[PDB]
Amino acid sequence: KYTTFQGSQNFRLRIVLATLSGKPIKIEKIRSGDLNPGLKDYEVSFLRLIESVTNGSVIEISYTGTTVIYRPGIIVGGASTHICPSSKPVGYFVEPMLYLAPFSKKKFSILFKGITASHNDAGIEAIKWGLMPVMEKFGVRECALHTLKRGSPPLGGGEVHLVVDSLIAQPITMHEIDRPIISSITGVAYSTRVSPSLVNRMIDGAKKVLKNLQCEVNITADVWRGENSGKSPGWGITLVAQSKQKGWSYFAEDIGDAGSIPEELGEKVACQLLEEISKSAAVGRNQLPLAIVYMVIGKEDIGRLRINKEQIDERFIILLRDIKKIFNTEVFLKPVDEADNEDMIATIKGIGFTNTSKKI
Amino acid sequence: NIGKLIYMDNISPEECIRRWRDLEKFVPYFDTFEKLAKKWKSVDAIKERFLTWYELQKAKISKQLEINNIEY
Amino acid sequence: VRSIDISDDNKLLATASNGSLKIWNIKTHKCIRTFECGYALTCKFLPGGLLVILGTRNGELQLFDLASSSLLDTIEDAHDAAIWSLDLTSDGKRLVTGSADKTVKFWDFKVLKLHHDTTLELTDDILCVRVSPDDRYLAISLLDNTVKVFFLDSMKFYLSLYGHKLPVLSIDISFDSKMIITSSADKNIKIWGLDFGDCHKSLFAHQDSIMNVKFLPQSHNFFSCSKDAVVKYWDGEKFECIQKLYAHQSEVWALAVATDGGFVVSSSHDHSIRIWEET
Repeated sequence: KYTTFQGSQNFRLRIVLATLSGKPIKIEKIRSGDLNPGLKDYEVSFLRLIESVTNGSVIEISYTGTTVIYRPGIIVGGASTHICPSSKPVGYFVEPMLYLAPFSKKKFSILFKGITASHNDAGIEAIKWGLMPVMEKFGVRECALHTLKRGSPPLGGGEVHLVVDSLIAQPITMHEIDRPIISSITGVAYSTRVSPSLVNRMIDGAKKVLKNLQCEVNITADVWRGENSGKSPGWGITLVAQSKQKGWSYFAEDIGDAGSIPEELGEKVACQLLEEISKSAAVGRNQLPLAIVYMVIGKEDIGRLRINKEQIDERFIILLRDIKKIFNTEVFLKPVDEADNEDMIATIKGIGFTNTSKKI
Repeated sequence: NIGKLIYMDNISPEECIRRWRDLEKFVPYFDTFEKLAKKWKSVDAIKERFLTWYELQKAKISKQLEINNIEY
Repeated sequence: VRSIDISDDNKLLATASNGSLKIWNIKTHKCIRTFECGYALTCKFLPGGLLVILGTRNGELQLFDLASSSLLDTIEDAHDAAIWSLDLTSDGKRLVTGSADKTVKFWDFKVLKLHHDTTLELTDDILCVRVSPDDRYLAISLLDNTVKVFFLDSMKFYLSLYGHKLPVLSIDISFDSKMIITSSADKNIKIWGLDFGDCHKSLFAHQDSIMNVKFLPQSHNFFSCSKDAVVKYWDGEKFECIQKLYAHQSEVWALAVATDGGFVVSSSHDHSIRIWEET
């Protein structure tokens, strides 16, 4: 009768917007046409992570297991452990906590043990400097993802430590109209339980493809020895384009698998980064939901951010429809005057939210 | 146009974008690896992108209110 | 005798320094087709039998038969330095060999004779070659102590690996293309994972030098000879020496298994070859 939703599409965003806005939510028909219908194990463990990180939020599930009614409590945050199930790595759990985090009572010092990263989901270094600098631009100061034990795709056993300790009152409003002049193209390549020459065969191919450019290329290498190597061999590569003059970033990452040649994987992440940096304006396409949720929980004023005509696709449409059903904020889409690059300026008036859990 | 195209309830998102012209999977979209590698064998299309305190605070908030009104 | 070939169950072969490509059978043991080629070191059959490909320490590569007259084809200066080992593919039409002029070259059987198609340069004197029994990948052993694995549809340098601290001199590949076995002259074989190249057990036996390791091609278990007259066979799940065999007297140069049930024949420096079979 109050807030109804269909399907497990953008489900993490539905639950994180319910607990930020403080409105009760109800989502039914979580893949109801299926032989194994209802809530999967990773999202049930995600909901009990939410219950561990909040207080007073009650969660009830139907006997079908496809209907979830959620009252929200207050975001206490704090320090706790959380084993994550092997169906889904730590990125899928940490990336909604990364914008639920900075408003709580205590500091966020929460450690995730399990699979580090996989293909469809976010890597740890990927979120580290593809999403902590955009958080630093939106207003937080002290945030870190202490990677203190890497894991692996099929067995995992890795340990990350999300710690944010800048309890901001509210995110400051954002003003980005210029396409950022990309100064540096950096990246890292990580390897676990393999030969170290796999890293060089990644990096020489990737910077061979990107070496025809005037930009300063700098990719670093890390192997993980000892018990920081996880429990299965695996290796990945991530690259960011860092614009230092205002501090923006774009990024692309991938992890190899059985038969993945390091040269062609470096070529694939290099071309994927060029796809993202040609397709995206002023913010990463994967950085976009965090960007619009901080702009919509900004101060009671308008904040404006440039995106291009490529950025508007079905994920962005279901994002804006989600926020328009949760706290009914129309996003105004101005066009930029120079039509050589068909860019929209999204202006969003932030709902006047403050964090209401601070001992003062 | 595109604002009422988004906020109209009836149409699907892909029908909206094809009239104009699943997010648990975090990863951004991508084309064929060989296709965009062959397209970007030369990458000079992206060369256009590549290359006192109280009166300070009052000026900050008043310029915020002024740009708020000027796009209102 | 430097090398052994063996067919399914019937005919067997010995390769020596004079060129005595002796054609044997396990039931009457008379050398059927004795002839003379030269300083030969490694060899292989053709999969229906009756046709024998064989290299030499000279610059040559020769092919012989069973029924008709002995010499059919030879390619002199196929590699202008010594060659070490050769392999048919999983089917028996290509012919890869490696040679200490830092070259590995392919050949194609055409009709009676051979035909060179593709050379490949390496940064070291290559001295061993092994191709998977499903043509998934080939592996080469280089005295700058490394093992390189290439594919076969592309030969696109899949995995460079190292870690033996002496020239590795024998490679084998698992029967179902999941695990390779590298073996050097520091008495330490290494069972190696395949998807990325993780070592599993860098285990140690045959207290002077491993001379040849070979794979029991039914399960994933394997025989390893020595240079000190001992041949063991190991299992590839618990990595313990499930059998030692002490019954030679000198440097066991070569061995070869037979694909019917893992029916193995070994050959040493003391001119003796012998047959090991089931209990």
